[PDB]
Amino acid sequence: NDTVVVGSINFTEGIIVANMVAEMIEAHTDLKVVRKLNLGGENVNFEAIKRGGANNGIDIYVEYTGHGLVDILGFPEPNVYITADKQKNGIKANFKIRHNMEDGSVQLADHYQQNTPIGDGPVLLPDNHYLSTQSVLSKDPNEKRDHMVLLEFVTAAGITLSMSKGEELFTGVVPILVELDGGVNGHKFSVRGEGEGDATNGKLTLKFICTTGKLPVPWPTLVTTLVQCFSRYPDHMKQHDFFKSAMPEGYVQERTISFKDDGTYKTRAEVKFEGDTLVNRIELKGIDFKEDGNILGHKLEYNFPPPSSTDPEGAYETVKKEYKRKWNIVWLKPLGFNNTYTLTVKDELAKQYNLKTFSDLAKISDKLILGATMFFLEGPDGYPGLQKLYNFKFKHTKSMDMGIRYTAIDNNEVQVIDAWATDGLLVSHKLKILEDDKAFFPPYYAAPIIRQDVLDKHPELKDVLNKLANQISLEEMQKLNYKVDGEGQDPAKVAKEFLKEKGLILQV
Repeated sequence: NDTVVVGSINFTEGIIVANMVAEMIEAHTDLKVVRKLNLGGENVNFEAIKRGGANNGIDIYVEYTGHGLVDILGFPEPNVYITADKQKNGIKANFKIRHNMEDGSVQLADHYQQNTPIGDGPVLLPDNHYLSTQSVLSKDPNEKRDHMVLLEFVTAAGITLSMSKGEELFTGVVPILVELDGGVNGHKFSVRGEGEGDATNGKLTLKFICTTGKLPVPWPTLVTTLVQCFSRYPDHMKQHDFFKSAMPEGYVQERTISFKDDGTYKTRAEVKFEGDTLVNRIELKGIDFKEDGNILGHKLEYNFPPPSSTDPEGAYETVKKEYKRKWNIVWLKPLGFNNTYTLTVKDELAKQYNLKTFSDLAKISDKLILGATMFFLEGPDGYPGLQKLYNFKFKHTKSMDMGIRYTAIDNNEVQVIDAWATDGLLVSHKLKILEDDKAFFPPYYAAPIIRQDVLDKHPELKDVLNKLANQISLEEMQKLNYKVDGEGQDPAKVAKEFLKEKGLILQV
C-alpha cells in the first residue's frame, strides 16, 4: 500500500487526464494516488517530476510530445528558411536555434542572416526554400585545448519535384579552413577550424580549436557562425543554390544572433575559395551579455538537437529516448489524441470555400478576419512564424481573450480563431479544425510519463498506464473537455465515468 504522486496543472484537460491516470492506478494496483495540483510555468510539471514525490514533487504526469520536443529539448534543429534578397543580389535567412541546458531550460538564439556575393558574376537567386542541418558535437580525448569536433549533414528541401560553375568546385571533397576572431563583452578570442566538406552528400567534418586559451562562450553558440556552400541541393533544386553559384569569389555572410534575455552576436564572414580550400573568415562581436548568464556562464549543454523526424513516430521516440537519458523519465504509450494548436473556422464557411487545410485558408485570408488569443498572436512560436510560413494575409487580426473570440466568430465579427485541438467549445460552436499541412505547430500527443525509479519500486505501473494507450481520441477528449467547460461537471467524475464506460476500470 505505497503512495505515488500524480501531478496536474489547473487546466480542464490536464485535470481530466491526471484524474484518469489516478483512477487507473488505483483501480489496477494496491497503490494510493496523491493528486498534486501544480500552478505556474509551462514546465511546472516537468520540474515537479524531476524533483519527485519524495521532495514535494510528482512521480507521474501526462506530458505532450511537442511540448517536450520544443520547449524542453529544443528539437528539431531548425529548417533554415532562405529567401532571395534582390536588392543585395543575395539571400536572407531567419531561424531559431534552441540551445539545451541541463535542467531542461532552452536558450533561444534568433538568427538573422544576410548573404551577398563577393564577386560581380551572376549568381542563382533562389525561390523560397529551406536547408535542413543535423549537427553532432563531439570531443577529441587527445586534444588538450578547448575544442569542438563538428559533424554536420545539410540537405536542401522545400521545393516539390544544369549547374553553376561554382557547384563544379564542389563535385569532390573540399578542404575547409575556418578562422574566427571574436569579442564577447570585451573578451577576445580566436578559433581555428580545419576539416572537409562534401556537398554531394552534404557532409561536414571539422575540428575547431580556441587558439587563445579558454573559450569565453560555449562551443554550440558558435556552431552556426563557424559554410552553407556545402549544403546538398537535390537535382531538382540546384537552380536555388546561391552559395555554390557565388564561388569561387565567394560571399559575405552577416548575422545577428539574439540570445533571448541575453546579449547578441554580430558576425561578418567572408566565405571564399583560396586555392583549393573553402575558407570562412569571421569577425564576431558579442555585446550586452550577462557575465553570469547562460552564455558567459557556460550553462549550455555541449550538444546540438538530435536529428529530425524521418519516421512520423520518431518524434515520440525522440522524446522517450532523450527523457530517459537526461532525467530518467519514462514516456509511456500515447493516450491517442493530438492536442495541437490550430486555426478553426465555422464549418459552414469551410464547406462554402472547400476549406480543410491552413493553406486553403491562406489562399482566402485577405477576405477573412482573424480573432485570436494573445498567447497565439504574441507567442514566440505563434502567429508570427505561422504567418511567415503560410503568408497569411488576414483582412484584420484582432486580439480577443476572455471568451471574446468565440462570440465574435459566432456573430461573424471574426471568421478564424485559434484554439487547442481539444477545446471543448469547438463542436458546440460548430467549428471545424483545419490541418497544419506545413506542420508549423508541433504534434502534441499526450502520454503519461513516470520517473524511472518510481517504476523500479512499482514495475506494475507501466502496464496499468499503458492500458490507456490509444483509448482517448481527439473527439473523446473534446467531448470530455466540453463536459467540463460547457457543462459544469466535475473533472474527476467525468474522468471516472469515461474510464468506466470504456471498461478501463473494474468498478461496479
